[PDB]
Amino acid sequence: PSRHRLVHALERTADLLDILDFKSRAYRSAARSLEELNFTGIPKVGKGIAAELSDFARSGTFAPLEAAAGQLPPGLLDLLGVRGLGPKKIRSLWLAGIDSLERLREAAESGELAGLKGFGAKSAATILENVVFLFEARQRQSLRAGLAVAEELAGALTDLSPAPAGDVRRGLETVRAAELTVTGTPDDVLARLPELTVQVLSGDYEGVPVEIACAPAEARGALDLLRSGEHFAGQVQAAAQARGFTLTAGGLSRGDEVLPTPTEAVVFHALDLPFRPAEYREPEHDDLWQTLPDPAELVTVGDLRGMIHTHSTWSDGGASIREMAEATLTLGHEFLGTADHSRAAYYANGLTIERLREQLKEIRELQRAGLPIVAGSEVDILDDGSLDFPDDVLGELDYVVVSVHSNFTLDAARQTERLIRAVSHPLVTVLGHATGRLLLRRPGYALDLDAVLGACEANGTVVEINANAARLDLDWREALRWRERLKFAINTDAHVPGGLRDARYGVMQARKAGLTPAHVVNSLGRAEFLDFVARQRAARG
Ligand SMILES: [Hg+2]
Ligand SMILES: [Zn+2]
Ligand SMILES: [Zn+2]
Ligand SMILES: [Zn+2]
Ligand SMILES: [Zn+2]
Repeated sequence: PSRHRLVHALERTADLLDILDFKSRAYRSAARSLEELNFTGIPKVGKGIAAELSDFARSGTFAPLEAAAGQLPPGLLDLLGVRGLGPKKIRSLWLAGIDSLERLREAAESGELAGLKGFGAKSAATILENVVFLFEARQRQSLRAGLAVAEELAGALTDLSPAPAGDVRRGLETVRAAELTVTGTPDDVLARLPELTVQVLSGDYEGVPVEIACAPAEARGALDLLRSGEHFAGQVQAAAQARGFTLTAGGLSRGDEVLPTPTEAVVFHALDLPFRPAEYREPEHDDLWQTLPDPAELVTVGDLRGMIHTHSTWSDGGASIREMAEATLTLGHEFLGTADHSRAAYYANGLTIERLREQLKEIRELQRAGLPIVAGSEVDILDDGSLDFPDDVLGELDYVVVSVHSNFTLDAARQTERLIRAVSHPLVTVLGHATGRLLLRRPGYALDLDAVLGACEANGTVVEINANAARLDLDWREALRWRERLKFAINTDAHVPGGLRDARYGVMQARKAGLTPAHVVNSLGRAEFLDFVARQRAARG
């Protein structure tokens, strides 16, 4: 209600638009007018600002900020929660390739943060402190933070033969702790990591909970099975007892017998069991996993020739198209897929039709210069199911991604009809992050996924497995159920060059679903890709 509160929301919207001038200025000026006032009458508050305020008074929720929550990248929404980061700093972090809490934490660690204009050693440590607060708040950590921390601590435990364990090892979209496995004694570990406390050892590394379990070389194999873990651990112990063995972190035994257990494989042999890959040790796999491909057949980051659905400076990215293309090449991939937002995504600097035409001219130039690029767009799905760009405009593109970035509160039946309509379009090639979920922030919108996926199958539209650690959507559980009926795309949705290294998280999800390079369009070379979508479009109408 407070009028001073309205001024703040108006002032926070201009700051958000500043991050990525005809409404940033419009919102900033409307804030300065509401200042000196002891909405339809107020100065400088056009039809726009007036209407939303009344709704803010009513609803108790400022519309423009809700729109932005749905349009902005997950990592940016995070940085906006780091106490002490102003608009100008968040913008310079973005342009510097720092796009997430985890990546910010690493930048602080390495001196990279301090090396930026406006940051020094001191502010870089204050920011690291403030990021530690965000992490300790969360009950569970993102796969990115947990995996990064486990990888870093392994670095200090090199001669103890470190290995990721538990949740990070099998790619849980969300993670209880940075879990590591190690051979040696709690003193060996305590000598390289004095911080920890012996309970296994546990502790807290920069807000991220840590657990390190150790064992003698001869028990390591059993320790690795048990720390996989919880659901599977119970399974494998049940299996052991049912056969006269006792499985413990201390090793595999049989009455008097103590069988040497150096490797997981050895334990399976001893119980006369088929080896069960860590990728398949979730509950949902219990009755399915022997139907799925051998790990050596599953997709890998190296199988991703085409890196599609990426963002640039044209939209709400932090790098030019050239920097991104160069980046995908030095990471070992073949070509880059452009895909900036459209018109409707206002708070994400979406492209008007005219600006899109300008982007296409630039892409043609980069191609002349020998850069492997395919031009696309992430077209917003309007609330009725129609697309943000006209058909003739969509026709200029090499490929089209469709996505929801607005109206997350439509009823289930309206939302389902909306997405079925969009994935049924003749020109659509990929459905972006189907569910709109953001791990640790907001659940996805209410819809009937099976109906929507069915519509994808019927139109041969490929469904995206968004590799961004805050999305990991389509969920691997739904991909597992539909692996026979859909083609998938493992897309990073990179808003920054380093974002292309997220592919590794999408791949971990794809492998649990049992996907091979043949299930994933990204495995096609550039020319193979361009006629896949030509065939895809020919197969309809
Ligand atoms: Hg130990
Ligand atoms: Zn974006
Ligand atoms: Zn044509
Ligand atoms: Zn998107
Ligand atoms: Zn996107």
